[PDB]
Amino acid sequence: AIKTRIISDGLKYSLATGNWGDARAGVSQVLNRLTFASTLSHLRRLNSPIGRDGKL
Amino acid sequence: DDEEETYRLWKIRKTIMQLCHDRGYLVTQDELDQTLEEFKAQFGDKPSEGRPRRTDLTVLVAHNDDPTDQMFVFFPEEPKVGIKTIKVYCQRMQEENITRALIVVQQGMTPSAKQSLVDMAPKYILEQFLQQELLINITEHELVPEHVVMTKEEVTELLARYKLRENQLPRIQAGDPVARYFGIKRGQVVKIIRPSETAGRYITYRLVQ
Amino acid sequence: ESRGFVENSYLAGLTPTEFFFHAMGGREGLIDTAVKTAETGYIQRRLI
DNA sequence: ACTAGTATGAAAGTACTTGAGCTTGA
DNA sequence: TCAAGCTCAAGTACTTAAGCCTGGTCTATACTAGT
Repeated sequence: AIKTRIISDGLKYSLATGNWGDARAGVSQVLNRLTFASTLSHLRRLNSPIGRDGKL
Repeated sequence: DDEEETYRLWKIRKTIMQLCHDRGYLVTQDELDQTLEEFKAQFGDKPSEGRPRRTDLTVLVAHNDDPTDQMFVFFPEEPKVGIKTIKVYCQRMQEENITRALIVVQQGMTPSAKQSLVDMAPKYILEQFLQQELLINITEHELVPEHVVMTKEEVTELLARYKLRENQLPRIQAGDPVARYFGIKRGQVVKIIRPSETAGRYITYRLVQ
Repeated sequence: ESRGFVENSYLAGLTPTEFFFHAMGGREGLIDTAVKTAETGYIQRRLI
């Protein structure tokens, strides 16, 4: 009755792809490992949900 | 108000005199620029149900050559003109032998009468103008350059010199307020002299479409 | 000093409130530079 | 069972169409 | 006085939003015969 792919493959898809759903994208980004400063700055990053290319 | 009305009627009279003179008519020189006080003396200083009422100052002018054609200008009493009002003017025109005329409407025309004006255009031509169009001679404005209607011989000379057709000239609307001022019909090239800051003078041409 | 006037120079350096107000003015400049580009390029495309 | 194949908030502006109101004609 | 026609205004729907370039990661799931 309990199939395990619907609860594990969904988490794996939403973290591996970043398409946050089956909605928005870019939630889980690949970690930036050029510099330890870049690694720290990628783990402390906030994203405004406002979309891009706005003239305001 | 009554002084405001005689001022407004005098400015419409002045602009119609300048319109007839720029269109190429017999306009008497003192009539072409009279004083407001001269208008008040000649007509009576009370447009509010008095002596300078409408239909007293219907200006009849003839042409500077070929003095047969005339456009004896109309001033309706009512604000909103209609067909049963313009057919009285049609009766006054068919009493005559002359086909051009100008009516000066106060408010807007009923659009059935707008269609009616086009409904006798090969027979006899009627132009209409609102009061706000004739409180300012727009050819005196500094943005408006010198428009001159060209004769058909000059159009043939133009197209034969530049080896181009009437399809190729830059064009102008028929409902253009300067085109309405000169009363030009479709297909009638208008030379336009304007000062240019890079050559001095530039004469462009506007065929009417 | 409360409303954003910076009385220090870049040789002396800014106090933290003046640093933050200066960062606000700079963010306004970068927003102008980043938003200008697409609209100016589209005006150029329409004109050509 | 079970397995693989099968099937489905924080755009802006312009133009066109529809509805309502006003005027004219019968 | 009523009906029809024409014009104007309002509401709704459709089309576009920089130029080039370099990297990466990841790509269905549910089911039903068909053994």
